[PDB]
Amino acid sequence: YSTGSNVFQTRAGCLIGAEHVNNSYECDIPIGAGICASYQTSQSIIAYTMSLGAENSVAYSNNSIAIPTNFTISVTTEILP
Amino acid sequence: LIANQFNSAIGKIQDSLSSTPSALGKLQDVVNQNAQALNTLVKQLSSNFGAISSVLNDILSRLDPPEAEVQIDRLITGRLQSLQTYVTQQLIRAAEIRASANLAATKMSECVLGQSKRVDFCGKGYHLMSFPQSAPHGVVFLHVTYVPAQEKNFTTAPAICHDGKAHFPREGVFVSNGTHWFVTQRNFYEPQIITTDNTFVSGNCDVVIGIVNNTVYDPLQPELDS
Amino acid sequence: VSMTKTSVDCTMYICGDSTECSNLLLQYGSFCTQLNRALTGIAVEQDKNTQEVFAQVKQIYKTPPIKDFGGFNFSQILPDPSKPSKRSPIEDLLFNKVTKFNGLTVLPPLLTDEMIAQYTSALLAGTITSGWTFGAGPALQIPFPMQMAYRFNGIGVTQNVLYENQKLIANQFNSAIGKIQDSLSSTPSALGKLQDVVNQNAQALNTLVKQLSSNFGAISSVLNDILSRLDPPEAEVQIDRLITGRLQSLQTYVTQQLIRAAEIRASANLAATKMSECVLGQSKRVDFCGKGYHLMSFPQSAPHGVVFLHVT
Ligand SMILES: *[C@@H]1O[C@H](CO)[C@@H](O[C@@H]2O[C@H](CO)[C@@H](O)[C@H](O)[C@H]2NC(C)=O)[C@H](O)[C@H]1NC(C)=O
Ligand SMILES: *[C@@H]1O[C@H](CO)[C@@H](O)[C@H](O)[C@H]1NC(C)=O
Ligand SMILES: *[C@@H]1O[C@H](CO)[C@@H](O)[C@H](O)[C@H]1NC(C)=O
Ligand SMILES: *[C@@H]1O[C@H](CO)[C@@H](O)[C@H](O)[C@H]1NC(C)=O
Ligand SMILES: *[C@@H]1O[C@H](CO)[C@@H](O)[C@H](O)[C@H]1NC(C)=O
Ligand SMILES: *[C@@H]1O[C@H](CO)[C@@H](O)[C@H](O)[C@H]1NC(C)=O
Ligand SMILES: *[C@@H]1O[C@H](CO)[C@@H](O)[C@H](O)[C@H]1NC(C)=O
Repeated sequence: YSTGSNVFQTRAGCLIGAEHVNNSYECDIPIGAGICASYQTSQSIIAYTMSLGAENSVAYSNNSIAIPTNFTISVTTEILP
Repeated sequence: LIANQFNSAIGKIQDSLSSTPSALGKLQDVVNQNAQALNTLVKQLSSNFGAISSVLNDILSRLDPPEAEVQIDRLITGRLQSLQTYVTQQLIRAAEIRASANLAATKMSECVLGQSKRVDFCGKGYHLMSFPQSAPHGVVFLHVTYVPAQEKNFTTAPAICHDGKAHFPREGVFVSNGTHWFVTQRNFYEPQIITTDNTFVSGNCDVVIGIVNNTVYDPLQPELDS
Repeated sequence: VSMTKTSVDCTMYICGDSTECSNLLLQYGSFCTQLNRALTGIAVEQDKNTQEVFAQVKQIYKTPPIKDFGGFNFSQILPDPSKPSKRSPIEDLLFNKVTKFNGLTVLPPLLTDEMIAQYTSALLAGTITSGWTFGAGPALQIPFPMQMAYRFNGIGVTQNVLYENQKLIANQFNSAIGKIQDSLSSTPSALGKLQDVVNQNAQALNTLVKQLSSNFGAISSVLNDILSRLDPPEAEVQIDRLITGRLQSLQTYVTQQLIRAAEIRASANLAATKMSECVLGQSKRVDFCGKGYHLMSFPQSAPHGVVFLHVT
């Protein structure tokens, strides 16, 4: 794809065919240098800075503790050659 | 309830393995890497490497042995280099797989054959069990782990000042629901009345920062009174 | 944790803009394709190493606006808003201490130094506020003196000791952090491992570039002079000799890179294990995390690596 269709410049290199969005999303296709691409919504390929996760501040207070009341017995699968 | 959670967890393992095609990506990648290595080694026979032909039978049939020897030597250099590259790549891959097999043996010994306190070694959470499951050229572990789920805020105090002597939780946490103070397990909210049995006294109320005033029930007193 | 993410264009390295050398290379088989595959595997492995070491946390945590941690001072390890890049003072000195286009490319890392510092800050905030609970479930708030009392309980010292020595312990922790600060500031070989990795990769690359300039038994090292001086018949054999030399040199580079990447992956797995068992929990393994009975650990992102401040 030559130039002239959603040309976007990132630190990885020239990116053609994806639109640069200002929002932050989980990384889907690792373009590089912190930029990921994904197929989102009509439909087009988007490029964005990856979102490391929901920025939640723990309500720390020198006086308060949080003890869980219920648990879950979760089974995790781990594959090893 | 724990039995139902465990059974549903196992069923979800089966469903997730069934539906997801990339569940066994590690083993499939190992097999694919080996297949690609063998395929490259086999396809290396088709390369001339600078000789007149890639098949040495045709070289011997066509040219006289004196001048054919240099072409056969070129073919030998090329194929020997290809074999050397394949063997070196296989040695490095065997080092990777031996590291992974030592890790798998360690996981077997420490999680199937016991309970491991190493964090995130066997499952995300407080590890409970682990079940090996044989897989083609590999092993699959079903790490049964304990994960807390429903948490609620509480007011905590490092010590309870009673009779001027600080009381500390023997094996628990001091928490309050605003009005009353309780000593509680660390990982599961179970409030008990503060008592000399679950608290060990050591020190004075002035030293501790954040100590709070409260009364520690003494089991002995009712027997004396009655 | 990770080594420089480099890729080498085999066809461009062995032969420049010339097409005759490319034709002579195509008859060597799939050597260049295999070398490119190996180098790309190494690059993706470096990205996986950094991911596995740092993205141990599910959600980016954040410290409270006011740092009232019972006297424990984390200013040297927590990010400072003043400087443009939110790196801690210790992270700043770690980054300060550590200090080619013949088909040679250096692919940028997938995780920018800024988001690596963001993972490090999230791990620090979770460790400070929630203790080790943020690695085994939902992050669970707890006052830091209480968390360090639990760590004392872990090492076999009853929590009496800390609450009765909170001021002295806080001063000792702050002074230890400050002395770590100054010892990193002064000693030149403090960050020897990361600098050794960087220097080794740079020396390998420079060796490859110099090997571009070797005769390898040919008439001359430069390609165009070989092409001009000789007719196509003898040019073919001279180019074949030069191709064998350059291919052997690049294969040596790729093999050494594979071995070095295996070593770096072993170190990155060790770093991931240290993060999991010492930042996300308190480990009873002896001498695994610091000389002494382990209390905590603080990750600090360093160029192409990680630094642990094992509080013992
Ligand atoms: C702890 O969690 C379990 C589920 O993880 C709860 O059990 C469920 O309770 C709901 C009530 O709305 C029922 O509809 C479900 O059938 C129950 N079982 C399961 C497997 O979901 C349990 O009540 C919780 N305990 C506490 C004290 O909150
Ligand atoms: C994204 O943010 C930058 C900086 O504020 C701004 O210049 C740009 O217009 C924004 N793009 C969109 C699509 O809003
Ligand atoms: C605890 O309190 C904080 C602020 O008061 C709040 O953000 C948090 O959600 C509370 N925790 C729970 C479990 O409600
Ligand atoms: C706290 O728990 C006690 C249990 O003994 C109960 O009597 C009291 O009403 C509770 N108070 C609040 C504010 O939840
Ligand atoms: C918590 O900090 C507040 C801030 O002023 C202070 O008033 C209070 O005494 C502190 N409590 C503990 C237990 O440290
Ligand atoms: C706790 O009670 C004692 C008397 O029993 C009193 O001297 C002290 O001031 C009280 N502490 C607080 C924090 O009110
Ligand atoms: C923590 O240390 C820094 C310098 O190391 C100092 O500026 C700051 O005031 C200290 N914090 C407290 C609460 O004393």
